Amino acid sequence: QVQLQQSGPEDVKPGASVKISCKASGYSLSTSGMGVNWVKQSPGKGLEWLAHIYWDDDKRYNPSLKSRATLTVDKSSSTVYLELRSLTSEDSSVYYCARRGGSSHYYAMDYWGQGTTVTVSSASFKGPSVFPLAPSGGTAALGCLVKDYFPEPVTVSWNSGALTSGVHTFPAVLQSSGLYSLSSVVTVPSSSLGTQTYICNVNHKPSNTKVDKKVEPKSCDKTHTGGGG
Amino acid sequence: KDIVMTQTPSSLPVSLGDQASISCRSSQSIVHSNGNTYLEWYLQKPGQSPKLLIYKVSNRFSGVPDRFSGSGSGTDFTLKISRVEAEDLGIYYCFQGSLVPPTFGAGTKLELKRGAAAPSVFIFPPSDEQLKSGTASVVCLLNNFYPREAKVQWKVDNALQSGNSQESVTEQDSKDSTYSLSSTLTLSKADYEKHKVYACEVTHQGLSSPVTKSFNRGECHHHHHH
Repeated sequence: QVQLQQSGPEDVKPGASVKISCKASGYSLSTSGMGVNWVKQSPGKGLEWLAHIYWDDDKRYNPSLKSRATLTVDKSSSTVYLELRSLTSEDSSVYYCARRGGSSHYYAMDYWGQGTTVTVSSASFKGPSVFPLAPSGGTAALGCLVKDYFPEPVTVSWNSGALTSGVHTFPAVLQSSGLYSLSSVVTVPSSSLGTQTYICNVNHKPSNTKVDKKVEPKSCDKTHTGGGG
Repeated sequence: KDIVMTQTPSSLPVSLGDQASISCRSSQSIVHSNGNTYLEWYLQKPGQSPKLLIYKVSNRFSGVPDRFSGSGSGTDFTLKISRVEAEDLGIYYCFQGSLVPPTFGAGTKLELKRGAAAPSVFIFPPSDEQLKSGTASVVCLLNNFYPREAKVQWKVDNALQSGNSQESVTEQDSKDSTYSLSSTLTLSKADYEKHKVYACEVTHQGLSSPVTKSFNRGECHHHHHH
């Protein structure tokens, strides 16, 4: 019944601080040998160790954090807190807590929390603009460009979920403006373009926006093709 | 004091049933002063937290299948999977907790190997709606290819573009194990209307020669326009 449960996601402005929590169940934080590691995972930076608090309340921090982090444990709730101050975009990551499982497992991290996403940005919460990618072997591709929203995620479905086969929704990319953008595409029979309605449904809960964009054939297309094999 | 873990390879395409081997080399000794070596292996599947596989170099954590084994001599350590099953796919991390700060390897992504497949390529001009707002996004789509490596080059009136595009790639698809990729070229409306021909050229192992998709702006026909 050993478990670690972390607080929900955080979106915050640069220069601000964040306090995330880690509640342990099924065992005692004061059990000799036990401790709580904090680790973060970034998109291309892999995993990095951040800090550790031991059963005797001893605290250690990674020098790379430049003393911006503080660990507290209030032993009421069996909950450990990590506070990180003066945040910048480089602090944007998924933050995990994990139990250093004592001598028996040679202090391996045997149980992990579900992770907390921390996004550090100056962008305000904002719904996406949705633009059609008009359709153009008997197969045609069409889709929708979901542009300039914050934060993640958006959900995209086609024809209210009726169309799922051949659908690709791409990972969002952060633009230089601090806003996200993605595309969702689907391949369909070209003979269906005149008669089948194709609608992308874009949900963005953080801004409480729902958009349904019908994607229509172009009326003429002169796309050229060269080379290939 | 400051240990770098060099984990290789960064990605490992494997067939189901095959043996897989992942190596991890520390930049210096990770033998603790008490004589023990605190080397651990973790597996993180997509959408999930990392999970412990092996601790103290070679000990299997409870519930971990015996097809997983670890070994280590000096500063060289190895995770072995005797027969790869579908649930073993994901990213593997080595970790030393002997010296402070504890450090991780960069990770090894265990992927499903398959036959080469050429992408289907599509190009999309910007919508009228987007142009009204003063921005033009041109999108190049690469559908269902393998392996992951692909070259997408934007060309505008034969001029090679750089720095004004961004790519996004899907994970391996659950049914056919292929990838898909989108590339987006973004310009101001003013710059977009400065030029006639927009092209993306795709180079991939599955293609005998690079494929180009292009369009001529201001077009799709007519004599007298619009």
